[PDB]
Amino acid sequence: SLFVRINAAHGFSLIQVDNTKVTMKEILLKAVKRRKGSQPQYRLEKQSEPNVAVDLDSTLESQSAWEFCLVRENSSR
Amino acid sequence: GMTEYKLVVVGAGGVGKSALTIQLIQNHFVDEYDPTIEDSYRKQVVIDGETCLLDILDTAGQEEYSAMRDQYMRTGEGFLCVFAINNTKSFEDIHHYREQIKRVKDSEDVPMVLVGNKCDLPSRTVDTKQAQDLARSYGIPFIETSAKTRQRVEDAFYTLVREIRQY
Ligand SMILES: Nc1nc2c(ncn2[C@@H]2O[C@H](COP(=O)(O)OP(=O)(O)NP(=O)(O)O)[C@@H](O)[C@H]2O)c(=O)[nH]1
Ligand SMILES: [Mg+2]
Repeated sequence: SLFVRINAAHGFSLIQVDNTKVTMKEILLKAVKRRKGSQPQYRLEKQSEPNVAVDLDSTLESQSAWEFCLVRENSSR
Repeated sequence: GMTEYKLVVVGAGGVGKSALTIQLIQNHFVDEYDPTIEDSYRKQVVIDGETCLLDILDTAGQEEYSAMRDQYMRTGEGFLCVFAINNTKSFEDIHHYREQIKRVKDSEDVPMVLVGNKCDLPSRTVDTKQAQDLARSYGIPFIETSAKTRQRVEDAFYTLVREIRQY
């Protein structure tokens, strides 16, 4: 199965994806619900591009990456 | 500014590995069954008066991800081997987890606890002395837990840290 690695403040989560047309928004929502519970605002960053939020409406395919950092908006990775 | 302990939760699919982990970390019971690939959670706790960092690895019960076991078994410092008291197949499955951990550790003793989870449920198909005797054959404690009611959840994880500290 395909999955992405999400690095967060207190550990990592592997998030299953059906395909690379999934949006980055869907991945973030799954990561936040698992690691934080029911709902602070969060962003995802490409592993190799720190301090820049990925466009959550874009597809996983458009990111050309399989590892992301989950960061609270007022914080850094 | 404190010691970290790397704990690993293993066992068949659906026994409650994730529910146990999230009850410990977040004081919350997960009702949904979202199968795990792999997730880690770090939390500062006080155990026997000593502050430390727990690094808990929540692993896959689904056989599709069985290749991952080699990696995490080598560096894990203590293992919760979890079955569900209403699922004798998950009790059978404990042996394959214990045997793979043993092989990767070259047959050393490893901090480990046999955990019988879902003890809140009325249906019980694993017998108590049966579970105690499996634990005794491995030389490890047996602890009955419920991720739903939090029964003995801290006991199970904290026993690993007590053992890692002594070994
Ligand atoms: N009644 C009860 N249900 C529990 C308990 N622990 C887990 N469950 C339930 O059992 C189901 C599976 O739990 P989960 O923690 O996802 O199991 P898992 O071992 O992590 N599964 P996987 O190996 O696929 O990741 C969920 O519906 C969960 O609510 C418990 O102690 N009591
Ligand atoms: Mg799980």
